[PDB]
Amino acid sequence: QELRQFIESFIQERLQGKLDKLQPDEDDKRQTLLATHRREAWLADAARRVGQLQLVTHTLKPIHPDARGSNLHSLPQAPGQPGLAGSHELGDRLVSDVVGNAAALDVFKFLSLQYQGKNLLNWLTEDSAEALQALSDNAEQAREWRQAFIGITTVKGAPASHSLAKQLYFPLPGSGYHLLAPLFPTSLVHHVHALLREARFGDAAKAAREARSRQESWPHGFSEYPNLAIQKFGGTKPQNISQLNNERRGENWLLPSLPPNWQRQNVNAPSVFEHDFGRTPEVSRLTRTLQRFLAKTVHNNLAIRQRRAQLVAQICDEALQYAARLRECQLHDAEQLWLDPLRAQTDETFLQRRLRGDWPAEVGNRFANWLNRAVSSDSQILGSPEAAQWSQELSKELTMFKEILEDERD
Amino acid sequence: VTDPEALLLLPRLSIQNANAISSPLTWGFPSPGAFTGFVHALQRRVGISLDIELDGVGIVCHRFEAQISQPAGKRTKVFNLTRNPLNRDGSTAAIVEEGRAHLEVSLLLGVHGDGLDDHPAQEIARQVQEQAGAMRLAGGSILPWCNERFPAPNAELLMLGGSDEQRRKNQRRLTRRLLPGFALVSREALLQQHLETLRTTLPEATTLDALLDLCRINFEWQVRDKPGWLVPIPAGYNALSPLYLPGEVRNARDRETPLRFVENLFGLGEWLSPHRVAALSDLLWYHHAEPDKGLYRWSTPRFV
Amino acid sequence: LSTASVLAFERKLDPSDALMSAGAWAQRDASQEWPAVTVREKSVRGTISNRLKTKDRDPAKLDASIQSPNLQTVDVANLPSDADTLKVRFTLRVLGGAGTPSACNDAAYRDKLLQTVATYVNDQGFAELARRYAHNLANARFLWRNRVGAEAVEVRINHIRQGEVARAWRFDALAIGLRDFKADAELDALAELIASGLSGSGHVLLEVVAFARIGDGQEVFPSQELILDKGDKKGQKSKTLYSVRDAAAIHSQKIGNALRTIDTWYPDEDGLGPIAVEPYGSVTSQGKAYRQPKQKLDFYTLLDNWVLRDEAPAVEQQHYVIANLIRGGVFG
Amino acid sequence: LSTASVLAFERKLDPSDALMSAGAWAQRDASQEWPAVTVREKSVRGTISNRLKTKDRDPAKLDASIQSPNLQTVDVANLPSDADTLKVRFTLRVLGGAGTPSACNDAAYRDKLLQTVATYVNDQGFAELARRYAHNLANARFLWRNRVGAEAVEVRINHIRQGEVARAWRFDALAIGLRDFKADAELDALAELIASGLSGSGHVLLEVVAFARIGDGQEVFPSQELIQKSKTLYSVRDAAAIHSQKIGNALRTIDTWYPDEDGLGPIAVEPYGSVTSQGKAYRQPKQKLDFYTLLDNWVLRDEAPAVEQQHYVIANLIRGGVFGE
Amino acid sequence: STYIIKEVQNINSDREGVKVETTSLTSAKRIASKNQFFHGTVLRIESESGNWLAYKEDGKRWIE
Amino acid sequence: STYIIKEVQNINSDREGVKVETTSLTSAKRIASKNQFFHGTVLRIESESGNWLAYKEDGKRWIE
DNA sequence: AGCTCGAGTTAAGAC
DNA sequence: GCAGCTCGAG
DNA sequence: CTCGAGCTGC
DNA sequence: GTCTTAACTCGAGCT
Repeated sequence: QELRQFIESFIQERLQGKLDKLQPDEDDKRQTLLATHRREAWLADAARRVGQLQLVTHTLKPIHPDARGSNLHSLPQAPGQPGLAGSHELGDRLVSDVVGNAAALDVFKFLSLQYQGKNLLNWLTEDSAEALQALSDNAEQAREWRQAFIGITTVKGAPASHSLAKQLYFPLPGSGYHLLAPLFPTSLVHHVHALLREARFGDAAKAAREARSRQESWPHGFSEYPNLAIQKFGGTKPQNISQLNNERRGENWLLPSLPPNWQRQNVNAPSVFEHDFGRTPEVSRLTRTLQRFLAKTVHNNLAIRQRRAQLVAQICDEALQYAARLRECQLHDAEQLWLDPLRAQTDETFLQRRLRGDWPAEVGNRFANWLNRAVSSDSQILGSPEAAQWSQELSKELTMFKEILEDERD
Repeated sequence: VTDPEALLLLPRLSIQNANAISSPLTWGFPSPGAFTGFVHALQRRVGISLDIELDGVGIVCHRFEAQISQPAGKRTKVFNLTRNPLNRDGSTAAIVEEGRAHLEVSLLLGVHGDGLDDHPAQEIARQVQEQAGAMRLAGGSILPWCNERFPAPNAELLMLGGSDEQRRKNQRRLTRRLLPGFALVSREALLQQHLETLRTTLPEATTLDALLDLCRINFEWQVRDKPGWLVPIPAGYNALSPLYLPGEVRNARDRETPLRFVENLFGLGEWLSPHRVAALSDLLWYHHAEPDKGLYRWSTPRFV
Repeated sequence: LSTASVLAFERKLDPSDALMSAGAWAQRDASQEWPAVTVREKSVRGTISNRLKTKDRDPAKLDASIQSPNLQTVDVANLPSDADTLKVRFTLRVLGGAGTPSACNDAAYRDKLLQTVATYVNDQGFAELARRYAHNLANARFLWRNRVGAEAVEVRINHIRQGEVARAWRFDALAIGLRDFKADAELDALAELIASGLSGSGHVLLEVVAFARIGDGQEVFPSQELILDKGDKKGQKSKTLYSVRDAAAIHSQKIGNALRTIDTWYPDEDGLGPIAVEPYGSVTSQGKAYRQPKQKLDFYTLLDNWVLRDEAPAVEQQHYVIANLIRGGVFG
Repeated sequence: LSTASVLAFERKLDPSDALMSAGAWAQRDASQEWPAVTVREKSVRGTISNRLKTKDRDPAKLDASIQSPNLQTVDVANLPSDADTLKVRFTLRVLGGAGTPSACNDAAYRDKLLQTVATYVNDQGFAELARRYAHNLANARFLWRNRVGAEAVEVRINHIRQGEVARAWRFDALAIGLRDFKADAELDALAELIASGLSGSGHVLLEVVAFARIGDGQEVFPSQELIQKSKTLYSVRDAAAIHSQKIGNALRTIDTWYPDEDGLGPIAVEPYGSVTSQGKAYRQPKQKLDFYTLLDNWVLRDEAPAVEQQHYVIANLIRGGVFGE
Repeated sequence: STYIIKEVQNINSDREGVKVETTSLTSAKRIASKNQFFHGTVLRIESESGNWLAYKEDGKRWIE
Repeated sequence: STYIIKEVQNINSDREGVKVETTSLTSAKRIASKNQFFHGTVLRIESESGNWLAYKEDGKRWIE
């Protein structure tokens, strides 16, 4: 019978706030509108003024202030058959806010208490004894008001998209298409944003960053989100935009989704004695990653046999990209056969006798030598098959490299 | 997931002022759905005239140049907006979020239409490139290839005929011109593997994607390692409401197909160099939809 | 037969970014390898010289406001040490099928619109609009400030077909009137080609190259890049110039806005010259919006009447309506 | 007829950056290929020369400070070991249409302004402003500190038409009075050319090249860039230069009609007659000489101020700015 | 609470400011508005250190 | 964690150091200060490799 | 200490 | 092996 | 002011 | 029903 300790409490907790600005001329016409309202009438305004707003989790407004559409709260769907992951795997922690008039927002804060100390969100649609025994309000008003408190969580009564709703077509298997009218996922957005609030500038995460700065090891893990992008959607004013956005800063962080060539470089590789040197951030980072696994034992024969093999594949592919961006002297001569300079057709024999069947395939050995000069020649694993099997990995990778090299122009 | 008989390769397609958001929680290269629908629309206009079938689209990103400015307060970048025209009332315009960037991409079109044999492959390629130029991809203009240098033609290669030696030689020849850019493919296997791996900690799916796509540091120091470039992508649109007849949905731009309110569904994609893939057809993205369940995904099943 | 709640038209005559470079007028005809203009940073020190808000009775307060100057870091683009000619290169495409709506709610409305469009085309072709666009392309109206104070402006338009061959034309912006449109054989040919492209020939590509004589070390005026986010710290750039491929350029839409400056039939026509083809005849620079909706010249009103009520407006209004449809937007 | 909340005037007489180089005064006739002055860095120590708080000023505080000196890095540009002449090259253009507003909210205001401007031009031409500008171009006022302590300063102003040199001019900055404007045939001709250009009678392009004798290995004073490192010099293409605005500010040192008649002499045309070095702004708004008041009265109320004030107003319109509300 | 009130043409600029030493930010905002010598300047309230507290455009409301 | 504590006249020098093998840098800093054998030397902490971790002048605080 | 000012916040006319 | 004590950073 | 962590004596 | 401006109360600095 504790519901009254929430309704008669929260409202009384609310009235006391309505007294800070209340004079003897206002305390009279507000006495029964607040004091007695805590009993039955403060809720009367709600069930009468709940149709003004609408609790939802996916809205249309974020895509334009002028647009008008249909907001939705219901999401029981979850058809994720392979790893797929989105708004359909929350279940709980569904933090939802309202859509409508800016006049009344605390009316929703009263409904927001549907979990503040009990399972009242389940009682907001059932458990009438909670309202008919503790709240002791009539079922003709209380449970009827409970309906208008549930009607706030459903559509106004008509479906509709808009000309700016950002619709699409969509094909089907051998038959005619269907079109979707997607919306904004406020709930998932807020879940992610709370995660980011917690990790980006949390207390424990900040302490872990301090530990990384002081080179001190303790039992905690911290991560960094770079290259976020800020979206100032909803307009300058929080009002006229999603209430959750208004509660938050009003800017939605977007996780980077760029390809590996976003921050391009100014191609300048005409250093000529430095043919295989070619040092850049990706190259040196891959080299440091290899040397960091070179300081491991053979207890991870398999683990270090793939990550390092995949890594050298990445390295040779990055060298291929170097060559490509070049395409578009002795130390560059054999490289002039690997790094075909301009696909030179001018030279008669230097381009059809020194290149026709003359793909200097020693460049692979040049690069293997540069790598052996990069990753230390620690004999700790050379005695056993650890570094010898690493050499075999290198060898077969460079063999596939030369297989791809043979046919530059042949 | 039909096996494509032949593949048409658009050598280079430049785009200016494209759509760089492509998703509520991510920004960057446009969603693959945009390309699948693009190829579908091409089939919709030229496919009927030439009686060809296009279902597979390959993606190679040659150049990506965004329009962003880094603020001095934080390390989070922002986009460069445009100026909207003055409203009719005469008051100042309202600023709205938008994105623009320069994207140079090359597309691979899987030709499943049997009619290809009835027409010259080179002519089909030229005709397709002509329509491709006038079309608008990702929400921005497609700039045709006009410059001081010679133009870049479209090469069509048949993958049904020939010995494995000729097939491999042709595939190698194609990769030679597609090397400057990196391809895009969807990897959901690792995502599910990690989900089961970290299920003990908490049964959170979004958390796993967030944790995987970040610089993870462990206390010891060291930085967590990933096998390749992994990034979130809009895997598809899950059904958010039941289907409604075209009349029920107001302001629908078409009365032929019913409207459905959907949400966003993510995944985990990987950027792999063309040389790693042996068969190009496994790279092509194919859209598959289920009428009963609202799951619509563009992931390429043949890659696995 | 009501209107369609959803109407959209893909824009036509969509240009691309405009790259810039510098060089010598002598080599302009024979050299197209001119190096690009790189953006640079400069500092400026200022004395507040704007209008006053406080009572103008404060002598020493004003002196103190002076002694506290203003500092800001800006971006400027200037030609090389020895360069008197500016080059701008941008392409332009004509898609066609202007009247063809991209999306329409009702089929009947779309058919009715197409019928009205066909009637208009039969009565009179787009030759008027094509000729107006021809003038804009010939002259440097797309250029905003570079044209002012120019000795000789030379525009060269090449129609790029699959191959390099083209019906290359050459004009003079200064000789051609900026505020007046005159007929010429070359202009007519170009207008005809544009009209064909607009009708939906299938492919149209126009490479525009401009050469403007400004002076050695002169300052060009590219399009300032908007941000909308000032920043939480000091030491920033209060002017960012748009640059692509480490070269300055002008936004595609800013060029496409100037190219469609054919609305000369506005009601006032009292001293004002050509105006941008925009709904409600809005103008950003002047800050006023001509053609308010109360009158009948409004685009929405004219189109609704001419479609539903079949009221044929003046030939001028019909041209304006077709121009707006070409520009595209969201209606209903 | 209230004023327009939005008013802007594109600047006229817009110069370019001013590059610098060195050479021998003898070779002055042929000055091309001369190597530019490259900025360099030099360590420099400091000490306590500023004003101490007599309370914070104590015997041992000084011993501490001077025993802990504030090092500093700065940038200076000096001529080569054997070089006595500095060279400055900057172009100048005359656009015209000074009165023509770039943007105006109300059409009536723009028309009224144009009418007043046309009336002024008809009554009297820009010959006065052009003649005053001519003096600044002839003399070295554009140079700020390089002129000080110079043996001989020679300015050469050419005229470029269609890529050819229409007419050249050679003057002497020292002989021409800095604070006094005297009439001369060459100055009059230059003023006529400038007046024609502003009125819109034809294109005007002026290449200004100055040669000042300072001394061997002397230290030039280029324009300092905005801010360890204290002083940062502006270099373009690995060459020292002077800012465009800094030159256009000096070229417009035409305001000598202030209400004080002090010995300061020429003042730059700036609203409210502000001066940074002197730290005082003449022509305060309390008086009627302020630019804003003058324009408001002479446009809306048709009150024609003195001819001098009209010249000042035209100079302000030429300078450009942001007006209204 | 020491607050530095500054005025500039553009929101991004550096200029000296007077030390108000007011109790709260609301006070500094109203003080800057009451004591303003120009129309196009942008009032910017800053603490004694280099951290920007808030700014206000001529035609816009306070923003942080 | 092997940390090399060195003493030198100028920040730029190559002089050998003792291997402390402490857990964290704060420990190495306190140890270096407590074990400084000279007044005008410049403490330089470096890892087992040649990478400079931090340096501290006689009259100045630690820098990274 | 009265009064000024502006910030914060309120609710009714008009669409 | 263990722990009081000293020292030096925050 | 309070707060870690290496050394030496029991 | 709706959003807007003008209105309210509110708080802090001169003279």
